[PDB]
Amino acid sequence: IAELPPKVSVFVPPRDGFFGNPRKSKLICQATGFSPRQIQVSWLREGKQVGSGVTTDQVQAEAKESGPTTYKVTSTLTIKESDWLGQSMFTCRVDHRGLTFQQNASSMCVPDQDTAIRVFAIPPSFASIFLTKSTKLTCLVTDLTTYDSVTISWTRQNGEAVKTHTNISESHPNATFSAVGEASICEDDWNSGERFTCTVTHTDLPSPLKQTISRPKGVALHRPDVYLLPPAREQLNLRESATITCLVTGFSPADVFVQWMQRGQPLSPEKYVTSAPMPEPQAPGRYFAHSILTVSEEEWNTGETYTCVVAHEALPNRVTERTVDKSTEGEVSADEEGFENLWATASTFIVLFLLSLFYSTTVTLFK
Amino acid sequence: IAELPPKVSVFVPPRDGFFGNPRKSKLICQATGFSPRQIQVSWLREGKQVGSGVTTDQVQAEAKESGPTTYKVTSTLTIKESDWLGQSMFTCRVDHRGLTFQQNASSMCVPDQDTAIRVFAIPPSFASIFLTKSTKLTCLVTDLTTYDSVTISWTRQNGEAVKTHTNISESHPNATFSAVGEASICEDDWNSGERFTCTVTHTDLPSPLKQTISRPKGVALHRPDVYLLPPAREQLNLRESATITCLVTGFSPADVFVQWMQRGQPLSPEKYVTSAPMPEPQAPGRYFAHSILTVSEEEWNTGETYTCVVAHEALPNRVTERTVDKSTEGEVSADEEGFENLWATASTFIVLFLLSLFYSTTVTLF
Amino acid sequence: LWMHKVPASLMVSLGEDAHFQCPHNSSNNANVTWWRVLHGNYTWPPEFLGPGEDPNGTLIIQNVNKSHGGIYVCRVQEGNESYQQSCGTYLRVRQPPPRPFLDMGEGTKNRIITAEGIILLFCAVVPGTLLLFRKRW
Amino acid sequence: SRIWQSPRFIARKRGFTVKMHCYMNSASGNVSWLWKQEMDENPQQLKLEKGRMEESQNESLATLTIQGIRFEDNGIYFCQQKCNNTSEVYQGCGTELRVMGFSTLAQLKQRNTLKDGIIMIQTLLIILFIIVPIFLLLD
Repeated sequence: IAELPPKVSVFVPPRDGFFGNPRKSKLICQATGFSPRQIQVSWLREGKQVGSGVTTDQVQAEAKESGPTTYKVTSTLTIKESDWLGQSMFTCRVDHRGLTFQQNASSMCVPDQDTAIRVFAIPPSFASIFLTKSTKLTCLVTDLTTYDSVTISWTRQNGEAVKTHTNISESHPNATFSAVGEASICEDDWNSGERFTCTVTHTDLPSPLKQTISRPKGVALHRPDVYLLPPAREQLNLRESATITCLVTGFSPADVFVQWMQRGQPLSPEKYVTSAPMPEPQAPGRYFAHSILTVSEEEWNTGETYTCVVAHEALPNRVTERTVDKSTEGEVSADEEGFENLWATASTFIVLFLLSLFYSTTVTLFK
Repeated sequence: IAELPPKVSVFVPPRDGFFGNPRKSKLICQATGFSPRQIQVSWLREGKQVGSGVTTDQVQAEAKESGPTTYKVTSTLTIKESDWLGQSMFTCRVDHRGLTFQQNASSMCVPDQDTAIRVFAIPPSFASIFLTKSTKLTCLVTDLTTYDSVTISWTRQNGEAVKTHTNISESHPNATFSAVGEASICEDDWNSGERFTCTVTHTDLPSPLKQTISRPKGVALHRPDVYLLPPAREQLNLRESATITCLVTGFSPADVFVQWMQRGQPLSPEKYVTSAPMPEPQAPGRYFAHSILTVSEEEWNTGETYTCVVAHEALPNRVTERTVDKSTEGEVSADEEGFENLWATASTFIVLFLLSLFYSTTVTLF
Repeated sequence: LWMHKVPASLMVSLGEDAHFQCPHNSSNNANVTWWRVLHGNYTWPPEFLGPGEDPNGTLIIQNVNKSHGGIYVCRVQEGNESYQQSCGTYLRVRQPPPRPFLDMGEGTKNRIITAEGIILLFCAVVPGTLLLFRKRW
Repeated sequence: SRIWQSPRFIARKRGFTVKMHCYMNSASGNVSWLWKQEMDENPQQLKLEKGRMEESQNESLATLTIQGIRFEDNGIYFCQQKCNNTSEVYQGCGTELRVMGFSTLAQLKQRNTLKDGIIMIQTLLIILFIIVPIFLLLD
């Protein structure tokens, strides 16, 4: 009898073979091709053999014509699906003649340390490109480090020019590098919605990940309206600090852009806060936005015009100014102004009487 | 003797356990539990019948206790790593009882495949505690199709599991399918606030999704203010609609709660749209919020008040309520300031001075 | 029955000390509680204002500030019987008094101004007649 | 529990409108309103002035409407419904109304102290015409 160890391995089932209630599949502890008869087979779900659900075969001969005819045995562990997805290690420690024959196994054999990375960019935003009239785009690239000939090549509809970017950073703490790839383009091409791919070239894998990105043909046009609101009376009764609010409604599409103004100079960006658009409740998606702005109240009780502006595609000149300051009361009522109106008239006739009898006692008194 | 078909499934080998020079591997396509004996396990490499390494073993008689005496066979295809990573379709074509079982194959490690989508994790709000005493916690997985093999467990700070979850979500139009895996919890544990975590598993990824959630501590408590602003006077002239703005300002922490009472019963939950906090400019650690509400112009001309409620754990009795209709203004003194007396003085002095001129002018005469 | 006897509203100025009476109907052995509610068809639960004070069952609030609005309701129940909810007296914190011009009403002031105009004119006519029309004779 | 009214205490300026609401079942008959001023402890039957006062009765809802108010309307109101199947009077918790005036603390003080000064001055003119003509005409 030739004392021979078996070819100890574990073969895994396919991922989509779990069926039943609950969905189950099985395993194979291949310890085949062994002589002599003595062998011990034990699974391990993370350092523990599970008792039930095990179908261990017997020491059975293989089809061999010459040489030492060995034997085969195969344990079969019925397993569950969520357990198999749960990254548990499964070791079938075979002990053929008391010899530790393990096979650490699971189903997680992905790992990909490679070069082909995600390559995209932001579109030219309507807020930014209004300020400089300088529609450009910046290719966002991570999951790549500093190799040679790291190229940012913005091909056009059929492969045209690109300004080579400058002002590179250092590498990220997770070893990637910001290939900060910018290029200025024409002014109406994105307004006509052209196809702009950040084709890249790199040393290890030069694969250009293309981006057929253009202007999203779609949403229609509506002029927003701008309704500046004056502060609250209890709030100034606290006489601490007030809150003017500029409010827009109903514009289409999104990405509107506001900033305060007074005397022509801008305010500090840390002063005033805005919000992103929200969907409108009643109508379809004609959004709205708001902006709050603190002051000193001792600043506010003097004057100081305080205007608001706005920036939408729908607006023909892209700028509208509104302002209300401290005294824009707006028609409280008519019988109140008639009330103290009439009392003002009665006081007027009173003092005209006292002057009248000043005169009629003056002429008689000055004899 | 029934014609019972087996379970054909290629128990694929892993990519690491290879032996030989060049490194070799076995393909075991073990289909068992079949009666009668007749089966043809034909190995097809990319549709081409394999002759090398085909070890079709004996169709052993499964002497099962119930039913017919079924059979078992365990085929074996010895290949190489140049074959296993050769990217060929090792089809275990099983012609069992004349029924061709083309077992589809793969020739690498198979992750699935390249796609990962989204997952949310909604913490329970404060106002969803003192209403129902039902301190839930959920995590919405979404943006998929409602399939099987989903599992949404929940791990504490200890890594142990907690309670199960019913009413897994349902048929949705735009492939916006989802699920809601909830588990109950105590209250002082949530107040102590450690990192509770939910993980999800589908047959979509090999990756768990360690969404982490807890309660932050250390933030202070401050009473909020409320103001209420009547609408835009230009906007009435357009003759379409109004707005109202609630406003809370200068409080701590987040998680505020509002709604609207008018006529006695609260509104529908879609006439009015709230907002989320974002930090104050001036004070270093506070926030604010908004609330909008729209009604027509025939409505706001005819009385018809409205009311705002807030809800926050630092307000000293948890609820306040401000209300502005049109004119609730106009300070004290119901009755007096008169009407009779004023018009009386008007008429009496306008007649009295015309009855003073002809007295004064004769004094200027004589 | 007695469930409307408490008056509808009450006038209290700042800093004052309040009074509330709940004229029950049962025989004096009950439990007396006070509760503070909202508008109506309320969805947020009220809170326990306080127990009784005296055998009159009075409720007294001291140091009234401008945050003491809200509808106050007496709830009283004896044993395992039914519990009584009133209709409740609304409150408004109304301090600021005018420095009182008590020695007239202004509806009475300006009519005295008009009649004083009549008396002052009719008193003002005749000595100017009597002097220069008794002078030349 | 069965009859339900709202709001509870209103404070409107002289000139505007108010509305009052009464919610109970559309099962046993209609609702009749009341009126009660501060003096009584026994209500009356309300008049509905043509034009100035109105009333509607929708599905499970009925409403008194009043336009154009003034100081003789300081009432404490009641919607009342007696049952038509059990003959039991059911009655709500009323409402109150108290009607404010136009001016503010600014103008009220100015016109009060001002016109007090005016009547002080013209009473001094009575002093001049009660001292000068008697002493002069009596020589």
